Amino acid sequence: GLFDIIKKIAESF
Repeated sequence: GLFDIIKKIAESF
């Protein structure tokens, strides 16, 4: 429940 956010950060840019 963390890296997912990092993956979203990736979808953000």
